[PDB]
Amino acid sequence: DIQMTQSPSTLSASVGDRVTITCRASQSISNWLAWFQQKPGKAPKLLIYEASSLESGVPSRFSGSGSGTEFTLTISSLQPDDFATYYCQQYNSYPWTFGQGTKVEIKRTVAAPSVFIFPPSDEQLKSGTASVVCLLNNFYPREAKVQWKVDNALQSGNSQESVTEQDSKDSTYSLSSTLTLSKADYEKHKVYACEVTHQGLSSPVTKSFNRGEC
Amino acid sequence: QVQLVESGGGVVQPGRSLRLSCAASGFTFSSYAMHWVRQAPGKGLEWVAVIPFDGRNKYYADSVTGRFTISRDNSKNTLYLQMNSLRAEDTAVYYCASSSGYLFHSDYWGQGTLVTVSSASTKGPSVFPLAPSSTSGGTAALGCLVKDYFPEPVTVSWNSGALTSGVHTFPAVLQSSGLYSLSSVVTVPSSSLGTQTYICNVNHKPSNTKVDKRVEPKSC
Repeated sequence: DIQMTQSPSTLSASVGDRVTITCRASQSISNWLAWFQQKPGKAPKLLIYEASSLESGVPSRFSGSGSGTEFTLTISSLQPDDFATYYCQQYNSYPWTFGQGTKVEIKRTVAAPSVFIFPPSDEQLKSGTASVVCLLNNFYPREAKVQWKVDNALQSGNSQESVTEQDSKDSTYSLSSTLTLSKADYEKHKVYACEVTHQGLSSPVTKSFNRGEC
Repeated sequence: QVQLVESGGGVVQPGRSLRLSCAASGFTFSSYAMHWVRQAPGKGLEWVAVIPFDGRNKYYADSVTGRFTISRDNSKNTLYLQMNSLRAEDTAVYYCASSSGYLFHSDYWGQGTLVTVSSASTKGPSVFPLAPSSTSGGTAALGCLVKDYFPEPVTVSWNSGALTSGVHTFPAVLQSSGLYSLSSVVTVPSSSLGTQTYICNVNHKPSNTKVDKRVEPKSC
């Protein structure tokens, strides 16, 4: 098939900025290029067809240009309801192929996380596993580092992380990290801690507990 | 008006087969080309297949050529996708889509049906409290760990909908066991733990599981 490569994959901008998204095809597609907007839990919306024609009812701040193998979507003055994911799609050839998408997120000021640590519940320990949970609440930008330490020993390979989308009210993120151990490995150690590194923190914040409310 | 309804999604062991269907009303289905499109969890849209009104052609994405079959029954106003030799990487929400013209328009997309391909088996979640710990003032975090379920999704509410401010429910992660885990948290005034009840409501329709778990500080 014809492979479509969008760039960038993610973008942070502020209201009023000028935004430009590029799409490259692996061979010529003439002008048979479309751009779509998708908000989460919404159907994709057609913005631009045949490379530069605006779809009926789409703000004239959206425009597109290009032919051949290189194409551009441009938003002249970025508005609030334009933070979304944007896909290009070629229809020169079957199979039709979408680009991988470009997420346009909102820019805002640094905001350091509030950090919280949760020991494993007794109920889960009866079942033979221990999950330790570290919460980073309401921070910006998305980049954060979480390091688990057990009796001061760095851990690796035994945790997983998940991050929210940008909050609708304040444009921050939250992140949850889970350390999983067997009950046996959990009771072999005393001090459990997550160390958080982030831009809004002058130095790393550590939260910890001692097994057995100590 | 115009609506498209997928059905037939569920769970599938690798190498096996599943058949999807989509029913159409509010437009002249017998004269429209019809497409399938899928979207894996928080990944991009991927075009799957298309068939014209008369079936005279059938085109397929490269990744599904030889394993998938698209077909239609204009009589019933319905579209089918037959999927065989399914692989983990076919896990996605599958949509039917069409158009009053040539290109996709948001009016003509279905709601989607999830398909999960995995050696894991349907399993309901275990719900564990994430208990909060100064309690005279400040902010307390509390939540629920919804662990070892399959397939997606679960829903989590708090106090039966009456607590929405400050709630973050995180996207599930796939553990190496093939089972999903997620967390749901809320920040509250720490002094509220003395007067207020916090219960998370968890639902896993695929396993008919419904749990209400009260989340309290642990006895010092």
